[PDB]
Amino acid sequence: SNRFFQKFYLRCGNCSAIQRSAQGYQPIANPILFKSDEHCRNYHDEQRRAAGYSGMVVTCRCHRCERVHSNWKVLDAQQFLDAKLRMTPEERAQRLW
Amino acid sequence: VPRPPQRIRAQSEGVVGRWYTNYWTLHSVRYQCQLAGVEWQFGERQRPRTNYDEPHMYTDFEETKAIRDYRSRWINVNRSLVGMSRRMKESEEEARYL
Amino acid sequence: EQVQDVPTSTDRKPTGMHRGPGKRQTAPKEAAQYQFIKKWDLQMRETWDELEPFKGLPKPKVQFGNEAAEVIWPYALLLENVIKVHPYTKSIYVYYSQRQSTPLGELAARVAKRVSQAYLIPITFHNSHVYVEAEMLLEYSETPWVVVHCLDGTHKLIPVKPQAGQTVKEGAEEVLNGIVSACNEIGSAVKNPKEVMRLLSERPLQNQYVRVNYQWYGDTPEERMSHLVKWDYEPEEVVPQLRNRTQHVLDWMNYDGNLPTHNS
Amino acid sequence: FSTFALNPETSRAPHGPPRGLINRYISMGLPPWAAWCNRVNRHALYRMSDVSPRSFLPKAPHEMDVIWMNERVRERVRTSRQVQHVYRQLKYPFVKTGIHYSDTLDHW
Amino acid sequence: EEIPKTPHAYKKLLEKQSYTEERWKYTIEYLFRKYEADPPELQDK
Amino acid sequence: EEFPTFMEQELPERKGLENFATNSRKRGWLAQWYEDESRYAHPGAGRRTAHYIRPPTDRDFPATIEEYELAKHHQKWHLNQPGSATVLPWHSLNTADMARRSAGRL
Amino acid sequence: RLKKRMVGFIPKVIPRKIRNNMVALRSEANTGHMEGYIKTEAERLDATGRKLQKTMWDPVLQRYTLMKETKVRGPFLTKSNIARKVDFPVGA
Amino acid sequence: YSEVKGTCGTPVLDQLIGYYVNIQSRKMYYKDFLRIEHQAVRWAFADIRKNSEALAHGLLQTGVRPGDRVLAIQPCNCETFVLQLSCAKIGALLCIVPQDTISADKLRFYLNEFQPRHLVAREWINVPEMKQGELVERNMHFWDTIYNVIPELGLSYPGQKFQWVHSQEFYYLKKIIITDHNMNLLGVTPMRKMLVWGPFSYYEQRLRRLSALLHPDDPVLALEDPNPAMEDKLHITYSHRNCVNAGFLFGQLMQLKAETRFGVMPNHHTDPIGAIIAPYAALTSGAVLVHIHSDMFTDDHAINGIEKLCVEEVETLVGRKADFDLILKHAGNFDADQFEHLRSVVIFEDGIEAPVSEEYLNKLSKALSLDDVYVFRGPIEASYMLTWRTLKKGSQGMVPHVEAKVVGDRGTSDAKVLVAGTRGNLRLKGPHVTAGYYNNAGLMTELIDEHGFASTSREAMIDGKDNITLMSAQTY
Amino acid sequence: ASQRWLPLQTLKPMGHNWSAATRSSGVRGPHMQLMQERLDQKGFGWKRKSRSLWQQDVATAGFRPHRYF
Amino acid sequence: VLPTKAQEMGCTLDEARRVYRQAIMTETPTWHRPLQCPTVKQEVQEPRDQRWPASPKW
Amino acid sequence: HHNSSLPYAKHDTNNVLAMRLFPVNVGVRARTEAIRIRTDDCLQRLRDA
Ligand SMILES: [Zn+2]
Repeated sequence: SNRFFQKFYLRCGNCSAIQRSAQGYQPIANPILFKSDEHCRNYHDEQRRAAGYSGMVVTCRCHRCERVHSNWKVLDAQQFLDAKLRMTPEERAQRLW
Repeated sequence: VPRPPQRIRAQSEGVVGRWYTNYWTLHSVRYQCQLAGVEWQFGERQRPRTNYDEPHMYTDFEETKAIRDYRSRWINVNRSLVGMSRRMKESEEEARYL
Repeated sequence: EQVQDVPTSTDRKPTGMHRGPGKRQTAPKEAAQYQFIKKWDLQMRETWDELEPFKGLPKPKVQFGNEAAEVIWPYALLLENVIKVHPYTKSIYVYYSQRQSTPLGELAARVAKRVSQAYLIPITFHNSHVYVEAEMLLEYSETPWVVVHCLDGTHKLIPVKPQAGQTVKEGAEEVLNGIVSACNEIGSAVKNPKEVMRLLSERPLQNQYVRVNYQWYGDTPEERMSHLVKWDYEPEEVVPQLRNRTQHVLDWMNYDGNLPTHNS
Repeated sequence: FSTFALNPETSRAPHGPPRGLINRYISMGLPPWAAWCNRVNRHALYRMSDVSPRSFLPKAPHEMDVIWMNERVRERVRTSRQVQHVYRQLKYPFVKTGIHYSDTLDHW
Repeated sequence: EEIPKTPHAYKKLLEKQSYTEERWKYTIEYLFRKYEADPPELQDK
Repeated sequence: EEFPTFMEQELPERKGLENFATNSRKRGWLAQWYEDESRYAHPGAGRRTAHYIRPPTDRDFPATIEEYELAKHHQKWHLNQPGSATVLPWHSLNTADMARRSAGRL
Repeated sequence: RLKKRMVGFIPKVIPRKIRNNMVALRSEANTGHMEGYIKTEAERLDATGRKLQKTMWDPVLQRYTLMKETKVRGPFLTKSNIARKVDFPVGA
Repeated sequence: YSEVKGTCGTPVLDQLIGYYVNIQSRKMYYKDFLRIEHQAVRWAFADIRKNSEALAHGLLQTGVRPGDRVLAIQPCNCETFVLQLSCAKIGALLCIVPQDTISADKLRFYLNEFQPRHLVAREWINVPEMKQGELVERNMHFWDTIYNVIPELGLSYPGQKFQWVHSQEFYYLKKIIITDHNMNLLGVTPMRKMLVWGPFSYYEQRLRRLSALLHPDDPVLALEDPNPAMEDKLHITYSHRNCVNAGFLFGQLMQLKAETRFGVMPNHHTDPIGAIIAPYAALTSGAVLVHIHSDMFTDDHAINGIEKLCVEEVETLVGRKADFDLILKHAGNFDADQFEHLRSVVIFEDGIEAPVSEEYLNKLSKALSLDDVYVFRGPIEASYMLTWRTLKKGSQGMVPHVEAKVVGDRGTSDAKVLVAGTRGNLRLKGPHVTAGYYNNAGLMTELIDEHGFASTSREAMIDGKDNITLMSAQTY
Repeated sequence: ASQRWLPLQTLKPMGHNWSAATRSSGVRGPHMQLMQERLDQKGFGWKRKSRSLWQQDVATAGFRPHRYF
Repeated sequence: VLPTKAQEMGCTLDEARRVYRQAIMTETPTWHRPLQCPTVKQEVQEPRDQRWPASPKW
Repeated sequence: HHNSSLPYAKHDTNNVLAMRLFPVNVGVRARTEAIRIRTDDCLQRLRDA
């Protein structure tokens, strides 16, 4: 349930391929027949993604090594430019997209 | 370079070392280059989209749900109405019996 | 599920010496213990079944090379092997012999049986037009073949030809680039498309039998559709219908002589 | 909040800014318990937007003894049973007897 | 890296960790030990 | 006089586009664009995906089982209507935004 | 407040409240209409083992249709009020 | 894309039916309007004005009130036209059921579906039937159909003709207008005849008063449906605007000027040709409608039906293709010079049947000496006209003032036009195309979005040039 | 002028969703509480679902017997 | 299997035993991963109290 | 008694002449708003004549 959009820049651990994976708009569980557990843990969980995947294992499939794992280090987008701007123009074709 | 969230203050300390990462310094300089006429070489904010995205002026779903749910009920009353005058006929000749 | 006969109690000494409601009866951590333990004891009696969830799915056509269907596939695996074919291909069949005489014949059947297992069923799950089926023939046929059909009713053969030196771990990758090549080539060499644009948009789902162990995707059918949701950042559609300003097209550059100079 | 069965993820609100009352408080960052406020004063939506948490430490920062990593004694406002009285109470964390083996000093 | 605050929120985390760590469970070769040779109904006795 | 250059203007609310912006009865300023460019679906969209910005599948038909059995049940939950294939939610939010003129002139 | 059951003029009997005295004559044409009707003493007493029936203007259809009796509490157009399809004696 | 549209430069009629009868009964009073030989009726526009204003008053006295219905089982008559005029002047929904098949069971249906205040039916109905595999006419005794339906008429007691409800089964039914040509001098006595002559009032013909209140878009017809879009559309309802323009569209393309003796093959008063497209074409744009032999199914009168169009100087004949084999099988007997007064023929094809292949039209002109053959294609919703394709110049422009877009199911007024190769819903638009359809539940309508497009609920696929092909509802 | 033709009115087979005698019926605003929001199918049920809430605000729909309400 | 798999990574056989088993998650009664892959065909939602033409309420 | 629609007595309710001629398909509050837009035109047709 993320009302707002946000795109992370996940860095794999196997190939360090900085791929970006966004988070769309997934609507709130219905309030009409409210359910206190499914809501208040939808919200509290939403701060934990909004703060750069704080307390969650990230599970997205790589683009370089085509496989899905849980090894991603979520890069704040000024730690990403720290990395992107500091790669020779060829390895940007290797690790970035 | 993304938009910092709401909880982060909106402050561009100006053109300084690595100013182009300050999202507000970047998109403000990017705007004076318009009023000045300088040619912005770098790319524009690419608003990302999904497979299942819908356009803005979408095709609404309620006025088609209720225009449909009535056909359902008028396709049913149409069925359940066969021989209704014959049916209600014997409704009386049984009530007139009691 | 055959293991639901959990004894409504447990050995654990009840904490709370005094007395009260809720004592000495099973706990949802203990109810999962006995469920697992008495699941293993069936799994030794072999009576334990895994088609307990997949009860609505039409049970696939059993066949001796078609064991690829009865396997419960991990949804995080059918996400990795994302193979796509030209949409106008209605089916794929991969036949191969049982026992292969020549040493290079056993090489190919290894590739076929591999591609019969590795790459065929993801194509079904991902493309859902194709009716992927594999059958093991029984004779010393030292060469397997693949019958790539198409929507127009046409079809081709793909003689499974792996190189002697290569492994089978790439012999299929070759065959893959030997099928997905044909599928587009067949779909490009089709006749008039108006008909197949109807059958394709009429062809029911062929991949219904496929048994996908949705692992950590069990939250809501939203994430069960996670392989169809396809993020597309930097999307590009640069073809605007520009509407120019015909009336008073000039007159923006001809007004407000700012603060008229010495002459006026 | 939308009513369809299968709502595949998407970039933006597919059907306009999310309707409903609880979507009104999520559209502004608040948590879904704002739906149960009787007064939502400018301090209230400050109080409950968790700008700075109303949550403290049992002893001083200097005299603190038991290792409270990142915790406070957060007060949980409960609403009572059948007749809804609102009362609050201070909920602590659970301190365990940490009986470890730090192999630096080769002893528990 | 993330603690689960609910059993079924853990029994999903066991599914994630069963994939990354013990990956040989999810090979096209381990999903087919049952079938590396003849379907059992055609072998001798 | 506070906007030195044309700072792009967002189209009005969907409710406005229904009634004024695109409705030729008022000669709304989009009554030219709506008929020219908007009211045409994507050149690849079938019948079900006529409203997606681009058809989310390589085939109009339902994609997976739960999108199908849901539509295999819906098309019979509603007596078999022509367009009833497209699954719709069985609950009216009764919102004013999803309200367009149900009866009126033309 | 307490005083949940009033005591001034507790009426002897009371027509509206009696095991099935008020009945929703819902329409047999499954248009969802209903016309609440209190069974008179002609049917208050079990003169009718049969479930009451009447002919009443069905304001939706604007036609006189059957009204089969039914409890007044309940959804009046359930998945039970669907009529099995039939090909009419019209058409080719 | 998946949109076709016809030109707009043609004028669109809009007023009531009863108005275009006036200003034709002034501009052309004595000019013939319809001639028939099977009843010997040479009607001038003067007649239908006088014979409808005196028939609408003939139903007011017999109980028909504006909202009510009225049923017609007339076989291919003339008096089944003045019914439409009368039932338009009082708003009563005239319903024309196909007589070519009837039984007490199909009648126990229309009496329950339409619930008519009046039932206009004959004693003898010429119903076709196949003997030894061959079609032969069987004079059906329709009288026995009624009495089975109404066992009340036999059980006669000295009070029953003044009884309130004549048949407690069908309380809807109040009179049964028998229409059987009769040869006795002294007609039926006023006990059993409706007064249809004279000034029925004193101070104002109370039709033109009630003719003020009903609107050019409310029903006057209910033509039964051969193949229904889906289980609901048991009948199609045409209003005033839908029928009157369905003539002035056709009356435009055939350029039927005054002095035009154009015929219509019989057995079409059921489908829109004989009901709206044929007569109301002869009405708006001054013309002559020469009906042909009472029926046209069996071979024996197809030979006769030609001599009818040999003396009556007919200039074109409209009718479905199933009528044009009977003309074809016996174009050999008559000499070529018997179709010298002919110029063209019109074949109204239903939207679903098949493209009548230009080889077959070549048979027709080779038998009937025709300048051209026109083929009007379209559903019954659109009154059998969306694409008209001539024989010589087969190019088929959409009829003027029509649209047809195929849209996706989701929205209604925003449902986006499809991509011209895919089946979606069909949305028609135009004067002649109707939006309402009768049903067991009563008068009903279909969506008319806020752009004028009326859903027809018949999924179709539009192709390259004006070529709308219908399809059946998908059921996956 | 342009001879274009359009009908007089749009007939939609849609049914009104506000019946004067039905309680929570109506067209609510885009941010009003949708019909029976938080109620969960019970009379004043949004009160009964308050103890179920994880944590409420400090000023949260407390006790208020309708006195001169 | 791992012999042939190690040649696919282009590495040594012993090295792959830490790419195909990064840790040996043995199994207990107390620690089973879900025994039955949850049901794939979920039961179809319905309007509330078997109401049929849609439902006004939740 | 216990009816809801007493026969048309003398009451100036909606255009019952046009309540008969109209599709029952449309709901009520969308019909009484459409028998008027029919009548609103029948008033213009009458004024123009
Ligand atoms: Zn990677």
